[PDB]
Amino acid sequence: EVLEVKTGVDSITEVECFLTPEMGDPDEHLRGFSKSISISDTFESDSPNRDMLPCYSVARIPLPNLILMWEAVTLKTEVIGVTSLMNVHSNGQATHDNGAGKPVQGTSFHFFSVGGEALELQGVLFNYRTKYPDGTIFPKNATVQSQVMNTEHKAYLDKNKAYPVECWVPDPTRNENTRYFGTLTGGENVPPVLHITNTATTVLLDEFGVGPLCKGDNLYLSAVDVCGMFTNRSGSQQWRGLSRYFKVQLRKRRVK
Amino acid sequence: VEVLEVKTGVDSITEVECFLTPEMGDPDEHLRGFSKSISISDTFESDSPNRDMLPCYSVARIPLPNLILMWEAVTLKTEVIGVTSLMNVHSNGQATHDNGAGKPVQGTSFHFFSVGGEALELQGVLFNYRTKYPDGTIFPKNATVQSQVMNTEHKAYLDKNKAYPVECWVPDPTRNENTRYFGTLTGGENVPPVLHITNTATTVLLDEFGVGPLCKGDNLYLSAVDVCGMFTNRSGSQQWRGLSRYFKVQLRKRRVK
Amino acid sequence: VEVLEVKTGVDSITEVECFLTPEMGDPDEHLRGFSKSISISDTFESDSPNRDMLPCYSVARIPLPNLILMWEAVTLKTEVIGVTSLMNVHSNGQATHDNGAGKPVQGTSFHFFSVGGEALELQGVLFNYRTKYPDGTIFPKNATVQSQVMNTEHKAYLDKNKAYPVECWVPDPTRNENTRYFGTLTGGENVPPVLHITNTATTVLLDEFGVGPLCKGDNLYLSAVDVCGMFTNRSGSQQWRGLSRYFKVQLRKRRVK
Amino acid sequence: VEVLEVKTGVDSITEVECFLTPEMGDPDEHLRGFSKSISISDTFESDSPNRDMLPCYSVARIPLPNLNILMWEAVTLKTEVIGVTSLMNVHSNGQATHDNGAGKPVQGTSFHFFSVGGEALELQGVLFNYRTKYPDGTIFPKNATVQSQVMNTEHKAYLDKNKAYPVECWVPDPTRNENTRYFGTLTGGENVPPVLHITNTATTVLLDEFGVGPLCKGDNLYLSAVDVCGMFTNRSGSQQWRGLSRYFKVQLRKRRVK
Amino acid sequence: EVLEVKTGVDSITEVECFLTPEMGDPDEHLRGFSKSISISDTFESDSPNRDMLPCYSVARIPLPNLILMWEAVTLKTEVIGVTSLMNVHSNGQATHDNGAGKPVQGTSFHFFSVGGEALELQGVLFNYRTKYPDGTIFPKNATVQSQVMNTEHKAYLDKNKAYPVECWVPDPTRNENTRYFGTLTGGENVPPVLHITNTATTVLLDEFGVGPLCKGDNLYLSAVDVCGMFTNRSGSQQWRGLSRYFKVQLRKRRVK
Ligand SMILES: CC(=O)N[C@H]1[C@H](O[C@@H]2[C@H](O[C@]3(C(=O)O)C[C@H](O)[C@@H](NC(C)=O)[C@H]([C@H](O)[C@H](O)CO)O3)[C@@H](O)[C@H](O[C@H]3[C@H](O)[C@@H](O)[C@H](O)O[C@@H]3CO)O[C@@H]2CO)O[C@H](CO)[C@H](O)[C@@H]1O
Ligand SMILES: CC(=O)N[C@H]1[C@H](O[C@@H]2[C@H](O[C@]3(C(=O)O)C[C@H](O)[C@@H](NC(C)=O)[C@H]([C@H](O)[C@H](O)CO)O3)[C@@H](O)[C@H](O[C@H]3[C@H](O)[C@@H](O)[C@H](O)O[C@@H]3CO)O[C@@H]2CO)O[C@H](CO)[C@H](O)[C@@H]1O
Ligand SMILES: CC(=O)N[C@H]1[C@H](O[C@@H]2[C@H](O[C@]3(C(=O)O)C[C@H](O)[C@@H](NC(C)=O)[C@H]([C@H](O)[C@H](O)CO)O3)[C@@H](O)[C@H](O[C@H]3[C@H](O)[C@@H](O)[C@H](O)O[C@@H]3CO)O[C@@H]2CO)O[C@H](CO)[C@H](O)[C@@H]1O
Ligand SMILES: [K+]
Ligand SMILES: [K+]
Repeated sequence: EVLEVKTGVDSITEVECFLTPEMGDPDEHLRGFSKSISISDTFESDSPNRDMLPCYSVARIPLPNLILMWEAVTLKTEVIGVTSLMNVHSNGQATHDNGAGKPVQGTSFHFFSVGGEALELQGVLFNYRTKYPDGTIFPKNATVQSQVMNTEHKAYLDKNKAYPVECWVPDPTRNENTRYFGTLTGGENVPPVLHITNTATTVLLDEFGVGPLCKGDNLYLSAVDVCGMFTNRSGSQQWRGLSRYFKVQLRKRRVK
Repeated sequence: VEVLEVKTGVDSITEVECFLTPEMGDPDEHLRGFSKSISISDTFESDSPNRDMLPCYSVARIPLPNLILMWEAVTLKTEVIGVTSLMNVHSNGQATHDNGAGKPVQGTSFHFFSVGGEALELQGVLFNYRTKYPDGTIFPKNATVQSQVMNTEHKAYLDKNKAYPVECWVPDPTRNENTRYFGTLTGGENVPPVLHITNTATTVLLDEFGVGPLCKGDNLYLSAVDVCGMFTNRSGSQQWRGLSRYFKVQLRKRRVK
Repeated sequence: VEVLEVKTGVDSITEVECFLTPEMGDPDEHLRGFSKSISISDTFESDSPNRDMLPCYSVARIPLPNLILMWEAVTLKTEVIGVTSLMNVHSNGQATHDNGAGKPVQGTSFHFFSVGGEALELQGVLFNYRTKYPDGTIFPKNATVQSQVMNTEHKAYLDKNKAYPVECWVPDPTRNENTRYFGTLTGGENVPPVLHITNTATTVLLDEFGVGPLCKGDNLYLSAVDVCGMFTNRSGSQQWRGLSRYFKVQLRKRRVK
Repeated sequence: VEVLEVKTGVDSITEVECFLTPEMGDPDEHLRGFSKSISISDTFESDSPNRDMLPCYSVARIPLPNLNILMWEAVTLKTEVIGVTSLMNVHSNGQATHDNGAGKPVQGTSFHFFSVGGEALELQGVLFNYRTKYPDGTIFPKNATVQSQVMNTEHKAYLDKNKAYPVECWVPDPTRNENTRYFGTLTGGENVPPVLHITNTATTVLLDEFGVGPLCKGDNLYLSAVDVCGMFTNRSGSQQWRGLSRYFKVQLRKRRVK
Repeated sequence: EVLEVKTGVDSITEVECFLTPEMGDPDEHLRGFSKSISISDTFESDSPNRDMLPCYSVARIPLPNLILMWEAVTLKTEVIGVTSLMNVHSNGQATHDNGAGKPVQGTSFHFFSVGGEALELQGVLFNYRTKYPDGTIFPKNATVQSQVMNTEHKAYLDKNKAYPVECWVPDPTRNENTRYFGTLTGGENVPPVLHITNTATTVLLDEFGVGPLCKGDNLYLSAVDVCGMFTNRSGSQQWRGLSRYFKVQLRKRRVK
């Protein structure tokens, strides 16, 4: 039972923050990057290393202590540091003799969500015989059915650099108290197209005029921004990610 | 059917929520969601695809609470489930270049869904009328050369799962008054998958007179195809890859004469 | 014609529903919907395409119930039929790479459709004015070098099937006041077909005064081209591939003076 | 000009309908609508294009019915590229895309542009290379300096002559052109696919934010266009710009001014 | 406190100008171009020369002297000289035997902002061990966190030919008194798509009907228009940039 919005200057608040990407971080110098990608010798023997697997990012932001609950109404968001992908001089692979370095490009996933509780995930596997590595949280008791839909694979995005992007998507059968948005663009030569502006707002209210309601006075923000792959001079390839800005406006709502 | 007023009251609305799994061919016990690798006939007349090489339409007939009243489908939420699985570029695929990652799934895609109060109605069109379609599939019969453009003999109902090959059949635009259907074919061998997910998008199913699909016999028919492209193995062989599709439909009771 | 009021009543509306088959050249009895394989001339002056290598505009003149009143075309639903046929990549096609699937139909496409109350009016434009067009086609006559940009002598009516080559003719934008036309040329050898289907989309045919095409002599004219791209067989030779188009047009009776 | 009321009555409106042919270079008597094959200089400083290799802006000055204070005001535009299907000729001395394949279609860099004004389009010069030597018979930025590569305000002109103003040297001057409406798109890159739409159902409104269209001085309407569709590649691999004509239909009304 | 707009003939003014691009200008003939791009031998040794680094452009425009403040209400903007990119004959690299020169293409960044004070920047680095050259203003005290987000890297776009595009982006946590817009399109074969028209206006008012308010009677305009790279006959590549036109309409606003 959602009742009226509380008004007055005291009745609104704002959360502003950035979520850093979690791409694998193969050493102390390579934050924002994965380990170079290797290919298994057989389909059955797919065994990716942990630092080769991008993961979902999540932040739980505490809100002013308040029945009233904070209701998330609007979102401004964007990728931070888009211009960094213009570095084409840092030991990349030349496009042709005497040319500049190939820029970051190829398969991308750009995703963000705002909820009054953890994002709910459903597991789907490209290859059910993939061995996922220690330190990740992955679909357990995988069967061949996991390659299309196995409803045993349910989880909460409740830990950082744990949930690999390739294993998990938002569960469309749940997430009633979250709003999520994502685009996968696959293909080795796909160009990054990244828009920035401080003039665009997303409205988080549902068709009944109600936004995510924050349980325990916590706001859940989640993101993935795999921008593509950086190709080294040797030809080896690493995922490259960027941080995402969130600004969320909230208001006090009475509930029964 | 004269369509009359909508019922109101708590008893008068219901919701259907489910997923349709893809039917890409499943050539062995480990390859659900994939087809057999594609081979090419030496002539048009010798084209004889194996069944497990042919993606088919998916369909589910969903029973509704028993009810003259009929359930009317009013809105749809839908999306492709598992889009991020296509980021697996390390599972014995074909390197894009020396020391590179594996080619991701790409190329010819067909993304399609329908919601109706009866089975989707189909019209057959053949790329090559001399293609010999395999046992266990339901395909256009008595094909002639006119079947390559339009033969009105090829009518059917999407009334069985794992049966109707995608490449032979399309929604019949001369029929389907009681269904709403939506699809996109993006052809070309290097086409990138572009797959959007969100829980904030709704499609309204009402027609221009405010009437949605009316569920004959209290059954709702959901249909889908989501061929996302092809996976390329190290050897260079290629297999179709598909994903499941989520459907959430809202229905209301409607009186008819 | 001064346009006056619309007639009302059950008897005042009618519908046309049909399909137009493509006319790609049909080089033999097995290849309806295809052109002859494409060959290239040695020089501009020796360009000499055979008839079965030239796609042509499709047209149907549909008689309407005999009626001063005139039938007025108000709305259109239209759709390319057989889009999924283009997923046959196993039928004598050139492999994309060693051990890969066959190439899908792709490259240059023209998708076009028109609805009118008289024949579509055409203007001739030639890529190369010295092209010798074949017997059995209707093509710009007395061509000059000016015909490569605009020669106002080249006027015609789309009044016959398998006759007017797509490459020679376009809708005349200086005329066609009693027709609504819509077309897209997408050029390039690797262009991917993007073909959308749905039964939920309507095009309104009314002009800015609220008047649709008015059907002279109680005839409705539908025209189409759907060259989807080229099919490449295993030898590398290429052929245009086209598909049928569905039309459904709603009409009403309009009084004129 | 204080703009006052619009005149009404059967006599108060008129239409202009015409087409502008492209001016691509026309290297011989058989190649109207094409440029000369494109060649490339051996050094940056020695860039020296032939006249017949340079596409130019097209312009028409259209006399309107005599008014005299009343002026013709341009209110709406329908426009269309004429002959889009000609680009389906892939059998006329083209380079085959692969062994036994069809000819490569026209593709690559394009510029599609049109304007409607009550006076000549005003141009600003910008040079890719200020040391480019532009040929006799063209009108081009004079006294070019290195600043001409980004913005040299000396390079002002009117589009007042055909086969004269090379497309690559000139753009509409956004600091002027208040009595003109202009629209254009450059799509660059050697494999760019032409995407050419045609319909007789699309109208562009020419009124500004105050409800005032271009006012035609001396009762003349100015139409300008460029439609470089891409390049045609012949059997030898050499490449020529290909252009097409553009249709204009403009509706005008009588407006009183003080 | 923002109060009423002033009316009357004299209560409005316009600013019209162009900002020239700053791509690096490696010699006296190459305004609008960068130095040819070279690639470091190792990731760690990335050290771009100054004239190889495009920078943000900025102009501070004095307004009629005026509490009342000038409020920016509308913008028209356009890239100037788009057709110059049709020069495919000036010692470029033929796309194939006997073919024309490859046009300007590949990675682009088109960006513009209008503010009543300097654009505020946040630093993000592709490679934190990049040695940025003397004469540029770059993120100082870089750590591996600077590859994703280091909140120490704050600056104002207060100088021309100084702030490298690849190091800096607008700071979404600040910039309340500016409206900014940008698009990064990455990839070496990306085609430039450049539209021009004098019929398009952007409204600069925020959700409360308030545009940027010009402190000290100064209007701040900023831009980047890296259109892509030109490829020379040898294969060497140089960034190519173009000027940007700005027209801004302002009105007088009373504030307390
Ligand atoms: C070419 C090669 O050996 N590749 C190994 C890789 O080895 C590391 C490094 O290679 C590169 C690469 O993959 O090309 C160099 C590149 O600049 C790096 N890029 C970035 C953005 O950091 C990447 C990257 O760090 C990794 O791919 C991340 O996974 O690495 C080699 O040049 C380096 O060679 C050293 C020799 O090992 C050493 O004996 C000799 O004395 O000195 C050279 C130079 O220091 O070794 C690096 C490994 O420590 O390593 C990855 C996974 O770790 C794979 O094994 C590649 O196959
Ligand atoms: C290269 C080849 O022989 N291809 C056959 C295919 O043979 C199977 C397998 O090949 C692959 C492939 O096509 O590259 C390996 C790949 O990882 C698999 N991918 C996935 C996602 O499962 C595919 C896939 O399973 C099939 O293409 C689905 O149709 O298969 C071969 O490497 C394997 O080789 C065996 C030899 O034949 C055998 O002599 C030797 O003793 O052992 C090796 C290793 O097992 O055989 C596989 C099964 O036959 O088979 C398909 C059947 O449609 C086609 O004939 C391909 O042309
Ligand atoms: C091929 C080469 O040496 N490249 C050097 C570059 O040398 C300069 C110039 O090369 C070019 C180039 O291809 O990079 C020619 C090109 O047309 C120029 N393009 C433009 C748009 O100006 C570019 C450009 O100016 C620079 O790349 C900017 O960074 O330069 C050479 O042709 C030229 O060679 C001279 C010899 O030095 C001289 O011994 C010989 O007798 O005469 C020739 C011709 O004058 O030298 C130019 C350097 O002054 O220089 C850049 C560094 O700026 C890099 O080192 C490239 O790798
Ligand atoms: K006319
Ligand atoms: K001005």
